[PDB]
Amino acid sequence: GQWDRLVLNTPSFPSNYWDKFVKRKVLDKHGDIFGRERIAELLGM
Amino acid sequence: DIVGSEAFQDYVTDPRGLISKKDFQKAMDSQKQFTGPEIQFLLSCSEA
Repeated sequence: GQWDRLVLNTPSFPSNYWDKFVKRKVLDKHGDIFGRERIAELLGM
Repeated sequence: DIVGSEAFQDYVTDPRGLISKKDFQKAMDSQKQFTGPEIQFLLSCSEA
């Protein structure tokens, strides 16, 4: 787990797993209760 | 559960935690689990 914090900032996280929207999928589900400016930092939107 | 969340720490400014009613109205409107007319009934349940 802990080693994987290093990636979420990156602009190419779904490099080869189909998707490329998961990001925009979790700026919505768990994203309104939390800071919709706070999470979008954590991923780097 | 709303009052323990991390969203309310982006609205408390006073050292005694005395959130103003003008700020709490936008606060529960931000965390949008509530409904429209219910959040002003909650205003009248507090003390000014």
